Parts: sequence; structure tokens; C-alpha cells
Amino acid sequence: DLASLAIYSFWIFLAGLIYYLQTENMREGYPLENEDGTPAANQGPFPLPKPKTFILPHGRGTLTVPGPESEDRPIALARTAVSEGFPHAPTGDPMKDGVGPASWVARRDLPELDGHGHNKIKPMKAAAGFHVSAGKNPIGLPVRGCDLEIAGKVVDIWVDIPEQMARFLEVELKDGSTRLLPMQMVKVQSNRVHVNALSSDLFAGIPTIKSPTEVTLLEEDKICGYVAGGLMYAAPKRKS
Amino acid sequence: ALLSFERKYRVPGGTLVGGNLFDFWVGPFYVGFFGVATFFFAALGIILIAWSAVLQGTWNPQLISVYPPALEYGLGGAPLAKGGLWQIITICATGAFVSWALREVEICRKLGIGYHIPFAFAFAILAYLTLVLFRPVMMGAWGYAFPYGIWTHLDWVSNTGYTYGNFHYNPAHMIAISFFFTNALALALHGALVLSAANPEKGKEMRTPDHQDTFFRDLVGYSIGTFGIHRLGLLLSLSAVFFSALCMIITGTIWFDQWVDWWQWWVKLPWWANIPGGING
Amino acid sequence: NIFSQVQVRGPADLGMTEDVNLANRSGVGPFSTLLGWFGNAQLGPIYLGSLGVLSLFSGLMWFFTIGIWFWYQAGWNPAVFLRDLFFFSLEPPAPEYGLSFAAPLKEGGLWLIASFFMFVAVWSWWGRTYLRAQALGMGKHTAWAFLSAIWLWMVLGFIRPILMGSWSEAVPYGIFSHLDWTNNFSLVHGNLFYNPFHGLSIAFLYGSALLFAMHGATILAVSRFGGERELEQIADRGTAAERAALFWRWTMGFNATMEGIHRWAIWMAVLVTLTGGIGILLSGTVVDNWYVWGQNHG
Ligand code: BCL
Ligand code: BCL
Ligand SMILES: CC[C@H]1c2cc3[nH]c4c(c3C)C(=O)[C@H](C(=O)OC)c4c3nc(cc4[nH]c(cc(n2)[C@@H]1C)c(C(C)=O)c4C)[C@@H](C)[C@@H]3CCC(=O)OC/C=C(\C)CCC[C@@H](C)CCC[C@H](C)CCCC(C)C
Ligand SMILES: CC[C@H]1c2cc3[nH]c4c(c3C)C(=O)[C@H](C(=O)OC)c4c3nc(cc4[nH]c(cc(n2)[C@@H]1C)c(C(C)=O)c4C)[C@@H](C)[C@@H]3CCC(=O)OC/C=C(\C)CCC[C@H](C)CCC[C@H](C)CCCC(C)C
Ligand SMILES: COC(C)(C)C(=O)C/C=C(\C)CC/C=C(\C)CC/C=C(\C)CCCC/C(C)=C/CC[C@H](C)CC/C=C(\C)CCC=C(C)C
Ligand SMILES: CCCCCCCCCCCC[N+](C)(C)[O-]
Ligand SMILES: CCCCCCCCCCCC[N+](C)(C)[O-]
Ligand SMILES: CCCCCCCCCCCC[N+](C)(C)[O-]
Ligand SMILES: CCCCCCCCCCCC[N+](C)(C)[O-]
Ligand SMILES: [Fe+3]
Repeated sequence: DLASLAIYSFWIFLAGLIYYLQTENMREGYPLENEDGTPAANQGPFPLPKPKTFILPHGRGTLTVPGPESEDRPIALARTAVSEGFPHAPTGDPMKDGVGPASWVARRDLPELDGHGHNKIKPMKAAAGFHVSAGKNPIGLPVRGCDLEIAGKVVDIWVDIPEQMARFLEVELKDGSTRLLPMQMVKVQSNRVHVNALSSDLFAGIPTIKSPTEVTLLEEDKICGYVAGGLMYAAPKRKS
Repeated sequence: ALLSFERKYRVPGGTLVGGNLFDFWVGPFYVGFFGVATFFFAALGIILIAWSAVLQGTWNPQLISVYPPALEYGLGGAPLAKGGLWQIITICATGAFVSWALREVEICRKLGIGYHIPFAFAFAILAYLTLVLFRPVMMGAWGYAFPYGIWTHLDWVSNTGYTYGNFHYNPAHMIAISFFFTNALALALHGALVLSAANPEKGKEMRTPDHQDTFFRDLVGYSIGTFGIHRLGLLLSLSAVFFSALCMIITGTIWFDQWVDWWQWWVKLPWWANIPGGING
Repeated sequence: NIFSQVQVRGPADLGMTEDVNLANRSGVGPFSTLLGWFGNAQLGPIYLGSLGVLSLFSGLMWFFTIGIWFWYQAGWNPAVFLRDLFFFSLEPPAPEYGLSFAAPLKEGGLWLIASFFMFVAVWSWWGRTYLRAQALGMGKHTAWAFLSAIWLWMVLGFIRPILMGSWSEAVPYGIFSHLDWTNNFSLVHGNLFYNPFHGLSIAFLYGSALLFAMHGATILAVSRFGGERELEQIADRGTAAERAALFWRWTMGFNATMEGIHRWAIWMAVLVTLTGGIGILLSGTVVDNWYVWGQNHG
């Protein structure tokens, strides 16, 4: 009957749909590889989808996926076993090298632009008409690392103009240079800003930005990467 | 075996239990100590379930059903064929679930991300525990739990419901449903919003988040934004399930009568209780 | 974390100006600091336009046409009105009138008026979702997603009442009354738990919660690497997208991309009322009792 028809029909629809859904999520990081980077033998039942090309605003070109994949940065890792499936140990300083939970991707070295073609993110000093409207203004508060030692002082807030949001705290270190600190990895308190991931001694290692009034996708990744990695690698310095 | 960008992430560490012992992968999958735990609990449980199936004398999945002990057994142990098997199976499920959560924690650490996912999952686990542990205890027999079978479980739902009248009147049930509906609404929108920006009209440039915020203010005069909608989603979801637990944990424990009748409180407020006319006067 | 720990404000954002008729957009509203915690603090502006007004006017007419009926039931007494608010009900015409538009007002006519108002209200608002997108050059996802919802509503109070031969088969406007109608609709058709569309529909509802839980917690888990900035992540994969995909690959064996995850999303939610609509449509037109149907499959 009709009902039987409809339901049998639907289970068929649903199956080609999953198939669709699945092949679309195969647009990045495919095809699969062996730990040595050579193409892996068994890529699953699903074919790579036919490529699609994105037209990036503000004449920043195009992006076609799937496409040629490459890390475009050295990886300082060495195998710890003779068969597949085991960890790869950092061969240096994982933090300094950017592997592990400290990994960063070679994103473009251009900043994210808003709908108008202006830099999406800005130090608040250069963002005409922005102010802390609620909560504790961090600016001026010392910054404490997981080792409970003071590392610097907030000397500005880098805001996201189109979404009117605090993205990073800029921090002034003992030598007078500054670093950005992701907003999402710090606790703003009444008399201090506490950073659990990094011990005071690692703040200097936080990668620097080439221009003082801009951050690029590459530098966001290298920073967030680094600060995140502290959680696992600063661990010996963290007390509480 | 690895995604084109996976290797630099596959470093040692992050394990909660047992150091480097189980710190490794099997194909795409991460094992970890709890990798093993869940496997063991999952193996055992499925076994017991098959064992129930022979005692039942059917291999047909639409028929197979593992029932809790009958009320006469209260919160004591029961013979295998008479409810023990369900009790173990329930222990094993719990073991599986919790372990699966703790593995999520272990992966979280290795990758250096937040614990929001293990977190949210614990709500699912807590809803399940409400229906097979917290409620039966409080009620006083494993027998109030739902049976493990594809349709028999739908039956428990239907019977348990109709016991208190039309269950629609359970007030926390009303609230819990509003989230389920609301969440789906919001998942519908979020998905649609991002896709429409990433896949504009033919030959046009990828839109921007600014267009996303604009599209919605134009539509309903407000936009929660990108960080917002993700906060929103997590919340509606967790809330739906939170109220779902609540509506059950109260049902049969502190309220055992017809749910519709509980509304008489409102209608019988002394200031309008006796005023004639309307529906109730 | 979940709530903002510092709020920053700037000049009210009047938004992108594509092909949008700026003459129709309103003025910026206030800013809720309250709101500012969960998400955006800025209210407005909003786009009015012809369809917005028609929609918005029919919308109120519907609501009010029901409202006066409730008052008439309450004996115009504000006390009763409050006491009995969820008990009042605007019911469709009796089965006697069939698909007739001649039912007396106290006997079903008022229901038709209200519905007519809702019909126009909803469709115009649909066209509104479409146009608002067109004017910014965006995909029409939202309008199509919306159409799914519309499907179930169309079926409940219009398509099914018409295929059954009478408006009496439609849903009454009322809080407790539309609950009862639902509960009763299942009883009559032999328990909707045997309607496999109903069962499918529940799977996608449950799933929507499962997914929006998964997606939300994930994006929050990696917002420490600017995860929420999904459009740029699509355009240039960040570590965020990577950690996201991998956490999931390592847990359950496969994974999404940032554009990908949102396709899972729109389809999981859209299938709820899509399947739903179908389950209800066959209910009572082709299948009288899902249990009997369940025994044979035919
Ligand atoms: C929480 C609310 C009620 C209840 C009310 C209903 C109602 C009402 C319905 C279901 C439906 C289903 N229920 Mg139930 N269900 C409950 C508790 C459970 C439990 C549990 C351990 O707590 C589980 C595992 C299930 C599982 C299921 C599926 C068989 C089915 C589709 C659900 C779905 O899409 O979810 C979304 C999740 C996903 C898409 C992720 C993938 C889920 C897959 C499908 C899981 C299948 C597991 C199953 C085959 C058993 C495996 C166990 C062993 C390892 C073999 N229910 C409680 C008692 N359930 C629907 C149905 O059609 O089944 C008859 C239906 O109509
Ligand atoms: C006793 C009750 C019966 C039963 C009878 C029914 C009936 C009858 C129906 C459902 C339906 C549904 N049931 Mg059932 N159901 C039962 C038990 C259950 C259980 C359970 C036991 O755990 C669950 C989980 C469900 C779950 C569900 C949903 C999956 C499904 C509706 C999805 C939806 O989101 O629509 C919500 C979305 C809409 C209604 C879309 C409307 C969109 C419109 C356009 C909104 C306009 C707004 C308006 C103009 C006002 C404006 C707003 C103001 C400005 C604020 N049922 C039992 C067996 N169920 C529906 C279905 O699809 O079944 C197959 C349905 O018709
Ligand atoms: C795919 C399935 C899900 C879905 C999707 C969906 N719904 C949608 C969309 C989509 C994709 C839209 O684009 C569209 C939308 O614009 O949302 C922002 C819509 C929408 N879904 C809505 C509601 C809705 N969707 C629902 C369900 C669902 N929608 C599904 C679960 C439900 C239910 C019953 O679960 C409801 C109630 C609307 C918010 C919106 C469609 C708006 C519309 O058509 O308006 C027409 C008429 C008016 C303008 C009426 C206004 C009259 C009011 C002023 C009266 C009430 C006054 C009241 C006392 C006010 C106070 C409220 C307080 C909280 C402050
Ligand atoms: C809290 C909000 C919602 C939510 C969230 C949620 N679910 C989650 C997560 C999150 C955040 C995960 O991270 C985790 C996941 O990895 O998803 C891919 C998970 C998950 N949610 C799942 C299912 C699921 N979630 C559901 C619900 C929900 N999940 C909510 C609505 C439902 C239902 C019925 O609504 C189901 C069916 C899994 C796909 C996955 C967890 C997988 C897992 O725990 O693996 C460990 C266990 C096994 C491999 C099998 C164990 C076998 C048992 C020992 C025996 C079988 C016993 C069982 C009781 C029989 C039941 C029979 C039925 C017919 C009744
Ligand atoms: C404060 O008092 C005043 C008077 C000021 C008020 O305004 C108060 C007002 C309230 C008390 C209002 C309360 C309103 C509610 C309780 C409403 C509840 C509504 C629901 C629960 C609705 C549920 C389901 C509705 C459904 C499925 C409607 C479907 C409608 C349609 C598909 C429309 C079909 C079209 C029809 C039959 C006519 C078509 C005619 C043509 C010519 C095309
Ligand atoms: C996480 C534990 C879940 C267990 C589910 C039910 C187990 C019942 C345990 C009772 C065993 C014996 N008793 C009555 C003497 O306590
Ligand atoms: C978006 C893809 C995920 C879809 C989930 C498919 C599994 C649902 C199984 C429901 C069982 C249903 N049925 C028809 C017997 O009632
Ligand atoms: C519904 C769950 C689907 C998970 C898919 C997992 C893909 C695994 C690919 C094969 C890897 C094989 N193995 C375990 C033999 O090494
Ligand atoms: C109801 C949800 C079911 C999810 C559908 C299962 C998809 C499995 C995809 C496995 C992909 C294998 N691969 C390529 C990663 O090895
Ligand atoms: Fe998202």
C-alpha cells in the first residue's frame, strides 16, 4: 500500500542523503595517509567529492576543496614504536616547535576582515568609540601565571568590532614588550588576571605579532596554539 | 589511517589512568585505559543480552526484551531469568557510559581543548540513570524501570504515561518539550544561516559574519551572534534533557495522581475559585 | 567558559547594505547588557517592508480573534479570564458543515477567520525570510528550512482536514485543548507509536538535541582558538577546525568539516517535521489504525 511505499521510499532517500552528507565532510584532511605521509591504502567506501570553489571577499582569491594538502611547516616528531598507532614524541620543545596540544596551522598571514574590508580585530585604543560597558575592566590589572608569579600587566583589550566582543588581552612584560592573551584562557578577577595554562616564565615565549595594530590568522593560530599547549607542557610549573 | 593534518597531534600524554600503557590508537580510534574499560563493559553486556534472548527463545530483535524484576522483589536482587540479568546489564550499561565519558576527557586533554562535550554528555547519562536507578529506588523497586527492548520500551513509556492520565499535563514535561522544540528550531536556523553565508547566490562572494548578524536583525530585530548561538544550542539541549529528568523523578514519587488534576491548584485560588461562569464555574 | 566576563561596546551597528532598501530598516534599539552576556547586546534595527507589515498585522488579528473569543467565554470577567485561561478554546466547525465556509460564528466560523489570518500571516513571513536573504545575496537555506516546519502546520490544519472532508478534523486554538486533541488523535489512529514516521520523527528530534549538544560544546571547547568564527575557518582551516574534527575522529571513528557539520545540522532538524508531516498525513487518509497496519504492513 501507499504507506508501505512511502516508508520504503524514505529509507532510500535517507541512505543517499547520508552518503551525500558524508562525502561533503571529506573536503578537508583527505585523502588519508600513513604516518610517513604516503597515501594510505584503504580510504573507506566513500569517494572524494567533486571539488567546489569558494570566492573569498575583498579580492582575496578563491579556495578549492578538496585540493592538494600540505602542512607547510616542519613537524618535530619522532616515532616511539615500530608499528602504526602509537604516539610520536616531540624531538625538541613541543611548545617552541608547535606540536601536540601546542600545534598551529599555517593559516594565511593576513588578518580577518569585516564585511567592509577593514581589520575585524583591533586594539581598543584604535577602535573609535569602544569601551568596557560591563564587568571589570582588565586594563591596568597585573597578570598572574599558574606558578602564582606576576608576569605583566594588561595595557589594552583587542576587540572584535563587528561582533563587539573582547578577543584578546594585550599584556606588557617586564622588558617592555607585549603579547596577546586569548580572552578565553584567562580569568579576570577583581584585583588581577589569572592565567592557568602558562607559568610566568613562559609568557616571553608567546609568539609576537609583526605589526602593533593588527593580528593575522597565522599569528592567532601560533598564539592560541602556544597558550593552549601550556595546559599539558607547563604542568610541572603549575602548583595549586 | 591518518587525516592529512593528524600526525602533529598524536603526541603522548593526557591520560587520566595508567600512564603510557594504553596511550595509543587503533585505526582512527583512540583507546586509552577507558578505551579498554568500555570495551569490556560493552562485551559483557551484549553477551548477557544474548543470554536473555535464549531464555526468551527468540533471536528476532523486534521481539527480544530484557525485563527488570517484578515489583515483588522490591530493591533486592532477583534470579537471572527473573530479573537479575537486567540488573547486571544495567550495571554494565552504566559502566559503558561513564567510561565513554572519561575517555572523552582523556582525548580532550591530549588535544588541549575544553571539557564541554564530556560535560554535556553527562546529562544524557543522568537522564538514563534517572529512569533505571534514581526513580526505581525512590519508588522502591527495580520494577519501575523500563525494559531493554525496541518496542517493549515504547510500551513502558505509553503505560507509565497513561498511568497518570494524559501525561501532557505534567508541568515539567511541558517545559522539557518547549526546549526540545526550541532547540530543534535553533539548530534549523543556525545550520541554515552559516550555509547560506558560505554558499551564497551563484557567482557571488562568500558572505561574512556581518551579513549573518544583519540578515537576522532585518528578520526579527536581533542577532545573538556566532558565540551566542553556540552557547544557546548547548544550553537548550542540556535544558531539554534536564527538565525531562525532573518531570520523571517527580512522577510517582511526590505526585502519584492524575497530572491534569494538579492544575486545580491554580483554578481554586480563593480570589476567583467561586466566581461563576467560564469553563470551571 | 559559558558567559562573557567583560563587555565591550561601540557605535550601534547598522549592518551591511547589499541590495537592501535602507529606507525600510528601522532605527537601532537600546542595548541589553543583560543580553550582552549570553550574546549580542544590540537591539535592532529591523526591516519593516510590505510583507513584514501584512504578516505582523495578520499575526495580531489571528491572536486577537482568538483573544475576544476567550473573553466571550470568560463572561467578560477579568478574574475568570485568568482562572480559566488554559481551558478556553476556539474549536473548528462541527463535522456537519464539512469543508463548508458557512458555519455560524459561535459554531466554527470564528475559527475559520482566525485560521485565515494565520495562513496569511505565516506565508507572508515565509516570503519575508526569502526576500531578506535575496537582498543580501545569500543562499536561501533559511526559507527552505522554514518550509519544512510549514509542511507539518500545513498538514495539521489544512491539507488533512481537506483530504478527510471536514474542518472538524483540524486543531482547536487553545492551550489544554490542543494538547487533548493530540493525545486523542493517537488514540483514534491506533497509537501513533506504531506510525513509523512518528518514530522516525522522534529519532530526529532526539537527534537534534544530541547534535546541537555536540556542535555547541565542541565550538565552545575550541573557541580558545577562535572556533566560533566558522566562515573564515571554512575559508582557511585553523587548528580549531582540526582539533574539533580530531576529537571526534578519535572518539567515534569519523568526523565532520566546519561547513560539513552544518549540513548535518540543517538536515537533522529539517527531517523532524518533514517525516512528521508525512506520518500525520497518512494518518486517517490511507491508514486508520497504525497497530493493524503494523501487523500486516499494508
Ligand atoms: C528518553 C525517552 C524514552 C524513550 C522513548 C522513545 C520513543 C518515544 C521513541 C524512541 C525511539 C528509539 N529509542 Mg528510546 N526512549 C528511552 C530510552 C532509550 C535508550 C536508553 C538506553 O536510555 C536508548 C538507547 C533508546 C534508543 C532508541 C532507538 C531504538 C530509537 C531511536 C532513538 C534515536 O534516534 O535517538 C537519537 C540518537 C541517535 C540518532 C544516535 C544513534 C542512535 C542509534 C539509533 C542507537 C540505537 C541503539 C539500539 C539499536 C540498541 C543498541 C544496544 C546494544 C549495544 C545492541 N531509547 C526513554 C525510555 N524512544 C523511537 C523509535 O522509533 O524506536 C522504537 C521512538 O519513537
Ligand atoms: C498522546 C500523544 C501521542 C502523540 C501524538 C502526536 C501527534 C498528534 C503529533 C505528534 C507529533 C510529534 N511527536 Mg508524538 N505523540 C506521543 C508521544 C511522543 C513522545 C514520547 C512519548 O516520548 C515524543 C518524544 C513525541 C514527539 C513528537 C515530535 C517528534 C512530533 C512533532 C515534532 C515537532 O517538533 O513539531 C513542532 C513543530 C510544529 C507544529 C511546526 C509549526 C510551525 C509553525 C509555522 C509555527 C507558527 C507559529 C504561530 C504562527 C504563532 C507564532 C508564535 C508567536 C509569535 C510566539 N511524541 C503519543 C503517542 N505526536 C506530530 C507529528 O509530526 O507526528 C508524526 C503530531 O502531529
Ligand atoms: C524545522 C523544524 C523546526 C522549525 C524551523 C523553523 N521555524 C522557523 C524557521 C525555521 C527554520 C524560520 O525561519 C522562522 C523564523 O523566522 O524564526 C526566527 C520560523 C519560526 N517558527 C516560529 C515558531 C515555532 N516554530 C516551531 C517549530 C519548529 N520550527 C520546528 C521544531 C514551533 C513549535 C510549535 O514547536 C513554534 C511555536 C516563529 C518564531 C517563526 C515564524 C514566525 C511567523 O510566521 O510569524 C507569523 C505571524 C506573526 C508576526 C505573529 C506575531 C503575533 C504575536 C505578537 C503574538 C503573541 C504576543 C505574546 C504574548 C508576546 C510575548 C513573548 C515573551 C517571551 C516576551
Ligand atoms: C544531553 C542532550 C542529548 C545528548 C547529548 C550527547 N549524547 C552523546 C554526547 C552528547 C554531548 C556524546 O559526546 C556521545 C557521543 O559520542 O556522540 C557521538 C553521546 C552519545 N549518545 C548516544 C545515543 C543517544 N543519545 C541520546 C540522547 C541525547 N544525547 C540527548 C537528547 C539518545 C536518545 C535515546 O535520545 C541516544 C540513543 C551514543 C550515540 C553516544 C554515546 C555512545 C556510547 O556510550 O558508547 C558506550 C556504549 C556502547 C558502545 C554500547 C554499550 C552496550 C550496553 C552495555 C548494553 C546495551 C544496553 C542498553 C541499555 C539497551 C537499550 C535498548 C533500547 C532499545 C532501549
Ligand atoms: C489580553 O486579551 C486580548 C484580547 C487583548 C488578547 O489579545 C489575548 C489573546 C489570547 C488569550 C490569545 C491566545 C491564543 C492561543 C492560546 C493560541 C494557541 C494556538 C495553538 C496552540 C495552535 C496550535 C495548532 C494550530 C494549527 C496546526 C493551525 C493550523 C492553521 C492552518 C494550517 C491554517 C489553515 C487555513 C484555514 C482553514 C482557512 C483557509 C482559507 C482560505 C481561503 C485559503
Ligand atoms: C551503577 C550501579 C547500577 C546498578 C543497577 C541495579 C543493581 C542492583 C544492586 C542490588 C544488589 C543487591 N542488594 C539488594 C543486596 O543490594
Ligand atoms: C541524520 C542521519 C541520522 C538518522 C538516524 C537514523 C536512525 C534512526 C532509527 C529509528 C528507528 C525507526 N523506525 C522506523 C523503526 O521506527
Ligand atoms: C557508526 C560508526 C562508524 C565508525 C566508522 C569507523 C571507520 C573505521 C575505518 C576502518 C579501520 C579499521 N580497523 C579497526 C580494522 O583497523
Ligand atoms: C546515524 C548516524 C550514523 C553515522 C553514519 C556513519 C558514517 C561512517 C563514515 C565512516 C567514514 C570512514 N573513514 C573514511 C573515516 O574512514
Ligand atoms: Fe556552528
